[PDB]
Amino acid sequence: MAEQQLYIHGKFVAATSGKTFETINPATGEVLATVQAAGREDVDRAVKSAQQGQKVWAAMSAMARSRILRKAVDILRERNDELARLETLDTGKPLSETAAVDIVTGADVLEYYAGLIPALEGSQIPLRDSSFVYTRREPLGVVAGIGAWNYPIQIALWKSAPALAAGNAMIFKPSEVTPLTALKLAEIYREAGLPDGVFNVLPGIGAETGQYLTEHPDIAKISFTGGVASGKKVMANSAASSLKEVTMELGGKSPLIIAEDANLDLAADIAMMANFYSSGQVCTNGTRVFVPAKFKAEFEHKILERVGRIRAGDLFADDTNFGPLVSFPHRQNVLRYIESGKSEGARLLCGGDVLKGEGFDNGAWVAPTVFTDCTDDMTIVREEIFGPVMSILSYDDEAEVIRRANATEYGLAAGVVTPDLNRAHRIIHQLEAGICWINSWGESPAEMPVGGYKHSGIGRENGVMTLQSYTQVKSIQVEMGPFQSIF
Amino acid sequence: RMAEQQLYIHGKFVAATSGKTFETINPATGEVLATVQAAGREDVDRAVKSAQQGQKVWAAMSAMARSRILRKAVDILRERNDELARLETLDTGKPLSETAAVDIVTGADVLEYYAGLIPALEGSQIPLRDSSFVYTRREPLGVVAGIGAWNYPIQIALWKSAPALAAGNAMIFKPSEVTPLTALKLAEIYREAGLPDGVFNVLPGIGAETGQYLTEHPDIAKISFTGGVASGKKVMANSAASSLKEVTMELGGKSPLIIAEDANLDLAADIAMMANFYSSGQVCTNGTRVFVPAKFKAEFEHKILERVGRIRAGDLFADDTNFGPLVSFPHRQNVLRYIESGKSEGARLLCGGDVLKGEGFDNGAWVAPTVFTDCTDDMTIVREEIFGPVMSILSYDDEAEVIRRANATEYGLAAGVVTPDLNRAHRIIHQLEAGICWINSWGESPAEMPVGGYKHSGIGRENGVMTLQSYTQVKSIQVEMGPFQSIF
Amino acid sequence: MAEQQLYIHGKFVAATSGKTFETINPATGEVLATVQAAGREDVDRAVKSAQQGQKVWAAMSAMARSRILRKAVDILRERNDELARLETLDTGKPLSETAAVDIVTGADVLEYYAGLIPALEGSQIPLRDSSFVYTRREPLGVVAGIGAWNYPIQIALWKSAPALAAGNAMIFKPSEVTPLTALKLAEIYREAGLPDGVFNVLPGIGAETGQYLTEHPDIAKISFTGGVASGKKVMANSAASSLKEVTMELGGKSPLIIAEDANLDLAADIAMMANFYSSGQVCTNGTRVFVPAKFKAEFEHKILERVGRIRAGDLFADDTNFGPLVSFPHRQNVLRYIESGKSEGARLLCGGDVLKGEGFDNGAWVAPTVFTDCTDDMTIVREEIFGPVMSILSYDDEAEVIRRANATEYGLAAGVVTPDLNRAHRIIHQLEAGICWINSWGESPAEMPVGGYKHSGIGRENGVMTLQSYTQVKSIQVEMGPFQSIF
Amino acid sequence: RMAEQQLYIHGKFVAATSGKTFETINPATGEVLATVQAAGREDVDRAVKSAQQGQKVWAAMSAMARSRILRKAVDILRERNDELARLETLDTGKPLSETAAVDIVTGADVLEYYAGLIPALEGSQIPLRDSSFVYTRREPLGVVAGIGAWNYPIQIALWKSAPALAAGNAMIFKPSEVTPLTALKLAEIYREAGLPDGVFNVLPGIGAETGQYLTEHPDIAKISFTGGVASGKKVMANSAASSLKEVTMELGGKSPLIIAEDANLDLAADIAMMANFYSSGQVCTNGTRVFVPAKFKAEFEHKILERVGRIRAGDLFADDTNFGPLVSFPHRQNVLRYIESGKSEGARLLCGGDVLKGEGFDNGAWVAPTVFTDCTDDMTIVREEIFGPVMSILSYDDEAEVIRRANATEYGLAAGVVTPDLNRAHRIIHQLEAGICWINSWGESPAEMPVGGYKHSGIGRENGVMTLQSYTQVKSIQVEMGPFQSIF
Ligand SMILES: Nc1ccn([C@@H]2O[C@H](COP(=O)(O)O)[C@@H](O)[C@H]2O)c(=O)n1
Ligand SMILES: Nc1ccn([C@@H]2O[C@H](COP(=O)(O)O)[C@@H](O)[C@H]2O)c(=O)n1
Ligand SMILES: Nc1ccn([C@@H]2O[C@H](COP(=O)(O)O)[C@@H](O)[C@H]2O)c(=O)n1
Ligand SMILES: Nc1ccn([C@@H]2O[C@H](COP(=O)(O)O)[C@@H](O)[C@H]2O)c(=O)n1
Repeated sequence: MAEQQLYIHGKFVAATSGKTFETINPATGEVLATVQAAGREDVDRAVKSAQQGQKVWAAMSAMARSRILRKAVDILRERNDELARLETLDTGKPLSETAAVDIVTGADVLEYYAGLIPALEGSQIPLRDSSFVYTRREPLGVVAGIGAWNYPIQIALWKSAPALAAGNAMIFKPSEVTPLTALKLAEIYREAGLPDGVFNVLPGIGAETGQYLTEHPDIAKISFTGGVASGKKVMANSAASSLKEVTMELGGKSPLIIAEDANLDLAADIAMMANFYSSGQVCTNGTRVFVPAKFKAEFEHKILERVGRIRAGDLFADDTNFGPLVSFPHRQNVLRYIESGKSEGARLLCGGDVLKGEGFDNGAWVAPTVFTDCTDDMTIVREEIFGPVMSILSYDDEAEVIRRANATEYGLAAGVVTPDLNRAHRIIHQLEAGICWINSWGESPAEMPVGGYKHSGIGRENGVMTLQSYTQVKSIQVEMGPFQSIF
Repeated sequence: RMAEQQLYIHGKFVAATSGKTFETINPATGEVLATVQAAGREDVDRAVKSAQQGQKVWAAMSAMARSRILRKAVDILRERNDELARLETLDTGKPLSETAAVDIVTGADVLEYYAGLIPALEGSQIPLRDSSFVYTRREPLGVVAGIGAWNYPIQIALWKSAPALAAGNAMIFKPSEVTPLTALKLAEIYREAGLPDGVFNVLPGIGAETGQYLTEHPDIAKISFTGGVASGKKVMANSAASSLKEVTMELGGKSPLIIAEDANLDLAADIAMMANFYSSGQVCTNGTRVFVPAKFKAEFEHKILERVGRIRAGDLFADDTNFGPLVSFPHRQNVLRYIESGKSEGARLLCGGDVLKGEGFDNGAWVAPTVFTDCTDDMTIVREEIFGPVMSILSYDDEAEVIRRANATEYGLAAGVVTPDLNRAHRIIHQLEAGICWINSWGESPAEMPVGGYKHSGIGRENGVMTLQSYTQVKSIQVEMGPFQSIF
Repeated sequence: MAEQQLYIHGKFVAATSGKTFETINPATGEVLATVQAAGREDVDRAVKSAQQGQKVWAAMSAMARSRILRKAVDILRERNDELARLETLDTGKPLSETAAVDIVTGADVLEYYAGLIPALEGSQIPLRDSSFVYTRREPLGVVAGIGAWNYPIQIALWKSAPALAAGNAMIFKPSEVTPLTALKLAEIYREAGLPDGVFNVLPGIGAETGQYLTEHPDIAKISFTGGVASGKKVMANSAASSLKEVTMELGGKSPLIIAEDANLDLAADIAMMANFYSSGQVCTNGTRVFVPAKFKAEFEHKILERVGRIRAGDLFADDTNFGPLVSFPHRQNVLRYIESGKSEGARLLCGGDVLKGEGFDNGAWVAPTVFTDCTDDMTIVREEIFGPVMSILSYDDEAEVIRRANATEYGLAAGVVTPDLNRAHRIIHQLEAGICWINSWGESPAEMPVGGYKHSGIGRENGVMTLQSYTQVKSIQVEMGPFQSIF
Repeated sequence: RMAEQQLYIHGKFVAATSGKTFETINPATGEVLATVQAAGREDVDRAVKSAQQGQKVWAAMSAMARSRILRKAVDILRERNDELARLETLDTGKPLSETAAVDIVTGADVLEYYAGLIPALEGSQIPLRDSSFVYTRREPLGVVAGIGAWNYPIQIALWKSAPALAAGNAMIFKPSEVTPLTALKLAEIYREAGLPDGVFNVLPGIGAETGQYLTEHPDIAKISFTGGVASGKKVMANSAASSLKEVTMELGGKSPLIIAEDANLDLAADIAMMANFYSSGQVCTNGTRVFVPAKFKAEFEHKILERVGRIRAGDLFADDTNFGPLVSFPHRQNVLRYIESGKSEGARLLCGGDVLKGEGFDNGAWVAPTVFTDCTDDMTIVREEIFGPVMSILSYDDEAEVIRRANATEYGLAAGVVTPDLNRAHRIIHQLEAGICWINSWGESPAEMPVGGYKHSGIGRENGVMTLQSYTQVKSIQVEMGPFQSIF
């Protein structure tokens, strides 16, 4: 691939920063492409382009906007397999995942918001015969989205779909680890008829390009997906610069509670899907699995059985369902967590090492890893690993497990396995998390708002509420009576 | 003098463990109203633990049980309106003619409004397929903190605490160090109304310490702040860096008042007066850039002079007084520096511009009502919020021009237009970059109407149904009744 | 008491019909009172009064209306016991019910709507830069409620609360069987500050006073509670006369489904409360109880045990929990249904006869009655009895009981008893009823919309939606661009 | 000539078993366009069992699957716009200049609108206490019936079927016996888009038989009817008497157009023209009572006559034709009876009042554009809907008077005001008793905007989000997780 350029105002354009970076294929170590990095002057160009495109976009009818987003949806469906293969090359996720999930659910959200544009309404409030109020849900203007590397094009769609549907232009910065699919999406939008400037894509690094966006005085909102620490830095700079509105989708340490009446085959299946999809690189993963003491030994055997069925290998093979981690530096961090678990006395049930042999020595592979006999003070239990590392924790009673599930600064997701009507709702209602699954894990419908409690996030994505949160309310009073001054 | 004022934690007054105190002054006389204890770091932690325990009791009650308790507080506030207004006048220097008609009346209106909406707070249900559906809960945030400003102390305490409590939260409120007294009275009223202990705690103190300890505390889920634009940026930064708190910010503005070429100039002048000189100019939404057509500027200036001459400064408890001192001598000094900036930058002084002198004024920080004209967009008095009684009059030629100039600011709080024309009123208002827009009026802020700033003037909103919802957090719950399939 | 008069424009006034009727105390057979009947001229006077009052009422602020309704609530709480005693004399329901339910839940709904008045808002819809639409939710004007006799004051509150909260005036006609508490409510409203004419009460008979209301050209909506047959007459006349909006809360034959995993003590408690409260005179009663064949014998035993604890007697006694039927003519109809059950081959498990002895010979008593071995073709199974008659039906599988529960023209309520998460939601989602209870029966929160599918009703009561349904939408387009004529 | 037209049941054309047929006439020539089979009792029974089967398949699909199928129907309607418009012109007599720009365009706009809203159709969740909560489902009604009118045949079929299908129902549509042809084309288009067989069935026939059989059928859950005020009352009665069906009714009106004393009279004249002579006056919302201030009446009359003189009747397929014949010869007879009453009751005829004559008109149901003035509130032409091209001009003196006279009617469908004044426009409109109100325009009916009548002009609404919800029924579900308490 040739020097990948910036995408500004409906065309690829060379960056004026003079800086570049490389994205690596995590399966081979090869350079996928050299990518231009947006400089401070490039960000300002992108903002002025976005201001001009947004005015055209907002002036269109609601249904005209809806039709253009729907054309982008149709193109995404057509190009699913091509885009999935590129995503696999950039992220290391198996094609069996990227071709079935990444673009499908990204497009599902764009399709959803495309249809809701005409339903975006203000309100009207009578005060008295001589005065009333009405409100408008106006675009914020130019907004910025900052993506993460685990679901690059899905995240770009989940941020840009409500932003565009609400009448804004978005400047999107993909993660430096995985910048390629965002640039393809930018071409797809314009091909669908999106006006020039409404979706600009600026590859770059967080310390420079990301910061230039968070500081710009004419960007009205920042939406960020990433780690808890990076989020705090982003939200601070966005505030100190121009008091921007903020959305944050950060990591978690989500609990999966297995009830005493749970079927352990189902619970083990849910625990598997909550830990080893995308090689464990999912913010919502149920990485603390609480199991009753009386069932723990049997559950551990059922986990070992299923871990043995995991099929690592060629990411383009049909039967491969486990990939390398997104990068070699990230594998290093995941390995440090694994060593921490060993040094603190957690019992390694399986995995714990890199994969070796033909087809693995050149990739950032980590074996599916399960620790058991875990306790609430362990580093692997307290901190998000963002790798394929399950922690199993024994518990005795329902009140106890609720307290321990909630005793964390994280708040993203949670789940319970139980056939009992009262227990399922009763437990779920007490858990301090924004995304809660009963007898399942991971499904995130376009209709369902998702985001974190406590340190796991600010605001929400998806659902009707996220379309409204990309508008700002203007209240208008019409006074038809005589105005009275006290002077 | 009043008795020494303590912290209010868990349904009773309690001594601070900081060992620190400050004084609140009567802005009209300079006398010490009271010595006030300042909450330390340990006091904030005690307040948070009290709030956590109270919130659980409050949230477990029925919706209508909560509604009835807030309504009892409303009834008390109506009965004690005049007494609370007199205290507010002593602490702020605002005339009783204002405080007895606006401050508690509109604060209680918002509490009364939210009290009735508690039972209407609902989540959603979304079918996915025959075998699965989603439902959502609007759950309390938990413990939230409000940080008040000094210009409308008890109104702000009510506008923040009413939706927070109605949504099932406990709130720790920190009043401005300038004006702590009515917030402590409000805490007693809530308890008398039946609010569980800990649900509304009040921590007087100074911003550098008590305010910071609240924004840093790991177990406070949301900060709501009212104040200046600069102070706002600092609060929002500390709230994010510490524990990623949800935030609401109601900051200042430089709001434009646009007088159309077809406006009646008596109405326009009355609106401009009320948009600049209420509460002695100490109002975030004031219309401090008055745009008038060139052809009408001379006549408009004359009508402003007539009305400014009628402003009545004097005894703040007298019925005919409608203008008070500024809240402090340091704040007046800043307003005086802006006025001197207007003179040196070439704006024409139409009236006022000086401190008030003589018996009854020497002990207060009074500034005469001030009007500048012949102003231009580059002047400091036109670009920056003064927060004093200083009107800037700007001439303009055409509608496209005035919309551009009205919007060419980092502020975004309020705006208004004066015109009898249907098309012009809606057409102009729709293009203005502000959250609060008034047509042929100024200042009215109904409990139903969400209010807040665009751009640097704010984050989020207050009042209206949406502010009840914004004090909850959404939990989405998927019920999967079909057999779960694992790909491993 | 005296000769009960009409209530028009804030005062008691003599009827101009020249006609009266009597309401009987169902416990003694004695005449409680003679009540004047509103004629066609009385209805026209009530309507003109309502038009005048509604204009005053709607011109008030929203919070002014809220406070007045709240004062009525405070009065109702204070006079709960007094009002309940009057209700017991008129209806025959035990004081243990009327003092705990009738006024309490009537007032709860009024209290609920009082608080929602300020939240009643229209909408605003941008079309293009030069045109927008806004809507107003305007009062209907004058509406009429026609109450039933089983819950006289509760029904008066449930109809009048949303109607008044929406800015309307209501003319209320109580059932001729039970007119007394409705007149008390009219006094309470005026004492609370309700403008004269906003709530007028016209006692009379359905054949005359009710028909005059449904025919009046200046009444905008009729809300009716009663039997299915009477409802069809009312809704037709409302259509033929002036095309009125209509709400109908009619009877049902609601199924109670006991699952194979149900606790039979719980199922029996639910079945008892679903059949014998208010002596079986409740539209929502679960009068078809479906029980699995394998448990039928045990369930019947548990029902008989609980039936033996039912305490009929002095309606003002604390421990009395069962009363006479509302009238002797109604008892005659209930007895005919019981004899049909006997003759069609249903097995009589208990009851089936009037009660005899000192204190019962003078009242319209029917013993708690249970039939079992019932089949879907029996008259007692297909038709609403509106008396204390439980029908127990055996079933074998889940698909069958859903088909049989739904195989009816009625659609009011339904319920299931089961501890299983999937079974509770799965079954309830398939039942064709508007009011569904899981592991409970009867609770009707002010927040919860209630009403019938199929022949059991039109529209809903309670919930936010019922406040909205007492307004009518006006859409207003503001065209700020130049209008183009093609002529 | 066209082939004999059959019923459309379960995804295919099928012969009626009634043994009866009727003819639809081309109103421009008097010729038979087609012979059309009429559905009997048994045909209606068969259509219902088909609809019951199809609805189950349709409702079981996901929301977005339903959305995509309706969007494909939209795409076909856009592609086939001109062909469908030409057929509508043949059946109705409306000029192609109208049908190709409005009828299918706005019909498809509403289908497109509801297609996108399907995934947003949500129930509610209500917490009661920690141990119990309520949630609601918005379930399909099942099989619903739509009964169309003849003035906008395919638009009405789309406005009724779009929310009904989008909400998960099947609809059986009966077109007017006057204009059955475009509804049958719509049924084929729906199937081509993937609509499951049975979800949209079409039963041509006459009101006394096919219409009544539908309103009486026990397994139809809701009836939506558009037509005349009298026919509506009969439909609503039979629907109640049979099985207590939910009802929607869009009936006629006598809508007032109020010209204010400050109105520009050219704008007022253009609005009045569009409010009276579009579709040859056959529009339920037409502004047939034009209220003009006395001081402007003579001049207003002159501007109306000038614009009436520009009306171009002729070949309905010509670009410049903008006026057509009435839909049928019996309908012209009724319009002529109303015109004669206006003359006999003393109203002044300004123009028109007779049929059009000559080559190209003698065989069509033509009535000249007609304007009466000096009208009074007691005249038959002022009190009753004519549904032809007859404008009544009424003088007035003051605003209170015209509001009272505008409202002094049993009709309530639409209304409008012409004024440049902000206060006058909103003030007057807020007092008018009509569901559809236009300020400085007439006739536009956005898919987003609920429309329907006050008083005798209707029950319920069409279009907007509320109409999607009104084609569902609410089920409230209480989950009790606490121990149930029996008093027995
Ligand atoms: N929830 C998470 C956790 C980590 N990450 C990514 O992994 C990197 C390494 O993780 P930490 O910086 O959290 O140690 C982050 O900088 C970020 O790029 C993420 O994108 N989302
Ligand atoms: N919008 C504003 C602006 C200023 N202020 C007050 O004024 C101070 C700023 O100093 P001056 O207003 O004296 O220039 C703030 O720290 C705050 O106490 C406020 O409370 N709200
Ligand atoms: N659901 C029901 C059923 C009957 N009823 C009353 O009972 C009458 C008919 O029932 P009976 O034939 O049992 O007397 C109705 O006209 C009405 O007065 C009622 O008010 N609600
Ligand atoms: N609003 C209206 C008024 C009349 N009509 C049609 O006109 C008929 C009434 O006869 P005339 O209109 O020919 O007088 C109705 O039965 C109906 O076919 C309509 O479809 N909509």
